[PDB]
Amino acid sequence: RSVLKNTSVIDKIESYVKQYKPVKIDASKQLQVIESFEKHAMTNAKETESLVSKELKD
Amino acid sequence: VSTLIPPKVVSSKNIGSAPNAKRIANVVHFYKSLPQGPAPAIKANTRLARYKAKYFDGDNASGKPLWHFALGIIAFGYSMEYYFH
Repeated sequence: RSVLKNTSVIDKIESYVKQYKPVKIDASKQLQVIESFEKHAMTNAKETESLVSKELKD
Repeated sequence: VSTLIPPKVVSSKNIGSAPNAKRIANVVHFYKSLPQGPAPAIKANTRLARYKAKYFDGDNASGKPLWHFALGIIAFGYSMEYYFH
């Protein structure tokens, strides 16, 4: 800022950045469809696991 | 677009393939097979069965009883000679 001796905007853009210093929050939105994806995952996985654990000894 | 999932689709896959049909054939083929030559019924008698077991198995398998059967006709027809001429 003190490099520009003709400052005139640096307070403006500095308080503009400090204004938007709370930029935007993130997106932790998925907690319902993602658990359905891993629900189908655990479903078909335990189907496969029980079937192969049976058929190996079979 | 997401984590796609074919590692675990084995549970309903295991019908259509070719070793499945061979497997469901030969697991049925193996249980009722008798283990070590059991129940062969090596002793039997019906007043003519010891003739078969001594002569007409695959061990001896010789045609000499037919010889005896031929001898039986030599016992029969020659005696029929004694009955005819």
